[PDB]
This record gives sequence, C-alpha cells and structure tokens, in this order.
Amino acid sequence: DHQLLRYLLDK
Amino acid sequence: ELTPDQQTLLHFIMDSYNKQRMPQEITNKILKEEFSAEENFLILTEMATNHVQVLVEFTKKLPGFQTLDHEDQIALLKGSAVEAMFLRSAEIFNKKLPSGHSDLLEERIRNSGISDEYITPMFSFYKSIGELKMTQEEYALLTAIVILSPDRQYIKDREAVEKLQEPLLDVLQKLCKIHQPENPQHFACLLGRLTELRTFNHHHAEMLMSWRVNDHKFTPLLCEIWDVQ
Ligand SMILES: CC(C)c1onc(-c2c(Cl)cccc2Cl)c1COc1ccc(-c2ccc3c(C(=O)O)cccc3c2)cc1
Repeated sequence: DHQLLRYLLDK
Repeated sequence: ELTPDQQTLLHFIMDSYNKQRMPQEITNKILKEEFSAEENFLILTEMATNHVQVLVEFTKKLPGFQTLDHEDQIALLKGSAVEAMFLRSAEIFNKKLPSGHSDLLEERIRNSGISDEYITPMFSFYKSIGELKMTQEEYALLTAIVILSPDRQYIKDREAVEKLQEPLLDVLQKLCKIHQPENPQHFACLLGRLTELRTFNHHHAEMLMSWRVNDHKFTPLLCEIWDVQ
C-alpha cells in the first residue's frame, strides 16, 4: 500500500 | 524576543517554504488555456498533483519528521494534504501572487464541477483569512503546524507528533507577541483557522465522490493520498 508516497519519501 | 535555538528553526522552515515551487509551464495554464468545466478541472487536478509533490518535499525537511514511524508519516501526509492546499491557495488569493492569476484561478475553481455548498464556504474562508494580513512566515508555520497535527486519524504515536508540533506553535506565538503586541488575540485567531481547515476535509471527501461518480479523471498520486478506489 502507498507505493507513490513511500517512493517520494525515499527519493 | 526570539531565541537562537528558535531563530534557527524558523529559518530552516522558512527555507523549505521557498525552496520548491510550482512549475511556470503549469501555473501559466490558469491564464492561457480555454475556460471550460473540463479544462478548468484538468488544470486544477494538475495543480494538486504537483503541489502534493512539493508538500512531501517540504514536510520531509521538517525537523524530526523522518525519525517518525513510517506508518505515521503516511497518516500525517494523507491527513494534512487538503488542509495544506487550502492554505497555499488562500495565500495565493490573499497575496495576489503573480504566478497565481488569482482572478482567473478563481474562475476555474468556480466552474470545475464543485458544488455550491462547497464553493461558498471555500471563498468565505478565503476572504476572512485574507483579512488577517498574514506574513509568509505565518502561512509557513501554520502549514508545518497543520502537517504535524497529532490528532490525525490512524495515527499510532500521537505523542511523538505533539513533540514535533509544540516547538513550532511557540515560535509562531513568540512572533505574535513580537510583531503584534497591540493585538494579543492574533495568535488565537491564527489557530482558529486550524479548526476552519478541518471542517473542509468533510466537504472535500464529498466532492471527490461527486467527481468520481461522474467519471472524473484524477491521478495515481491524488488517488493514493486521498484514498480513492
Ligand atoms: C483535484 C482538483 C480538481 C482539486 O480538488 N479540490 C481542490 C481544492 C480546491 Cl478547488 C480548493 C482548495 C483546496 C483543494 Cl484541495 C482541487 C485543486 O486544488 C489546488 C491545489 C493546489 C493549487 C496550487 C498550489 C500552489 C501553487 C503555487 C505555489 O505555491 O508554488 C503557485 C501557483 C499556483 C499554485 C496552485 C491550486 C489548486
């Protein structure tokens, strides 16, 4: 769940 | 007088609040594009999705945010997104920012499939808050403060959030006492918005449903942050 949010948070 | 340990916070924060920014190629569309209910909506969608990216970046840079439970970061992000947007848009209308085309942008908002029940309160909020003559720092602090709200739904360590929010509130208050010695109730007026903003989440969830049933096009990002199947 929340692929995009997590991703942005890790970039 | 503001402390050193505080003046450093406000600066790092004030720093982030001006670092990122919405692309001119996008913001120009408030002006150029045609003015139809479809084009208006599409542009408004574009704005939201990009802002969401700016929010994450900003929020991340918030002191201590990253030490938080990852499940709590999502909850905070998904919880303050809309409220942050209202503030940014308020600022736009209020500061009459050039890259805002306020009048035109209000045009597109007024005609994007938004129910009247929602448009009115939306702008009333805009008018009353504008009349607070907020300094960019006030907007910035209320934002960070909006983002770091402990009492957000689905939050595990609400105590951990408070610990992050308290420091900002005071910085905001300290400033209120400094630049607004004449009027003591300013700070409390600022906090009032926090409540006004909350009100809008109920409304927003409604509009999402409305648009949704009308096969309205959102984005993978917006759908995520706002839980839309
Ligand atoms: C999905 C779409 C259709 C949508 O649904 N509800 C809304 C809505 C509305 Cl109508 C009113 C209040 C809150 C929300 Cl959430 C929106 C559109 O929501 C938005 C969100 C953000 C911006 C924006 C942010 C920053 C900037 C900046 C800058 O600060 O860099 C510069 C220039 C323009 C800028 C515009 C505009 C509209």
